[PDB]
Amino acid sequence: ITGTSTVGVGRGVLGDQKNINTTYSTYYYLQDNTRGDGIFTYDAKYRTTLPGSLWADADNQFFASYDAPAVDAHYYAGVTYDYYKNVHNRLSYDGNNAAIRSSVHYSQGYNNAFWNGSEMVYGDGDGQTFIPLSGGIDVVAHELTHAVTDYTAGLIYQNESGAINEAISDIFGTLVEFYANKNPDWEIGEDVYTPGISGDSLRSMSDPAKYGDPDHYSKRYTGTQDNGGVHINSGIINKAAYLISQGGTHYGVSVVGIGRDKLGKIFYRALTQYLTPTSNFSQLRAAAVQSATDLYGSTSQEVASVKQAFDAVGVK
Ligand SMILES: [Ca+2]
Ligand SMILES: [Ca+2]
Ligand SMILES: [Ca+2]
Ligand SMILES: [Ca+2]
Ligand SMILES: [Zn+2]
Repeated sequence: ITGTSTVGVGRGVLGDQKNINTTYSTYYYLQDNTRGDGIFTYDAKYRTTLPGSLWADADNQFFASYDAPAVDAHYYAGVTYDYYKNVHNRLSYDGNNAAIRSSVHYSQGYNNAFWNGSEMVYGDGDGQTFIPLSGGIDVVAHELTHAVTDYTAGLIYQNESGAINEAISDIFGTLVEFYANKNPDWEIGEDVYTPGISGDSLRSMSDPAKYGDPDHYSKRYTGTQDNGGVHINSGIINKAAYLISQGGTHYGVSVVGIGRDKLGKIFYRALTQYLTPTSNFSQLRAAAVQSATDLYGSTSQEVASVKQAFDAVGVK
């Protein structure tokens, strides 16, 4: 919509107060004109017809519980935008400041969130397994990273390339959580998962096996469920990225950690320069090694750590 850029205030899903960039034209809309060609948040109104209506508010105050998921979708989209721009010099998901669009209140009791090829979509959860999914910065950045992958490597969403596509989203979703720096960790979705249970999440990068995911290639899932295990086998790559950043000994193989910033650089470079739609795990290892070599040199600690991390998870 055409109007003036304004600044509203509201509460997110977890009761935290924040400012949001809005646009004024009769109503105050969730339209942030300060980043690229806009960040736009819509109301799906418990339906599945997308995008729904551009979110409109009478007074620029967003404190109703109905407002909360839209507050977070809009705000965390802006944080993720800032991360890619400030850290990777990437403008929006296509690298050309494409508008970022999100719809919240999708369906009824919908325990999931996803990128549909054109926009972000968040359920409200059923209140037991999930609360509104946009309350998790790692969930928002996970899903926006799928848009990044779709415009770069284009990793096919099946089998090994699919598990890479998943891992990449877990990695950058986690690096975005650390960038925003509110209770960061190496688990996925903990802020919005199971409000009755402390300390759990959907997935762990530091210990995939915690939730039944493989942490070594010899444990890969080779069946047909979950598109050949894209959310299951990502554990192998998640563990490798955790090792590259943090270090550790995993099945007897020791890895020297190089930290989050370097992990982010190496994997962003692999994603955007080396990976292709059909890349398998072994080709990921070569891309990450070539990335680390470009960035730090072939004799570097960084290259040696990438090789050790992939050895530790059984990927040659
Ligand atoms: Ca209001
Ligand atoms: Ca956290
Ligand atoms: Ca997390
Ligand atoms: Ca929980
Ligand atoms: Zn995903």
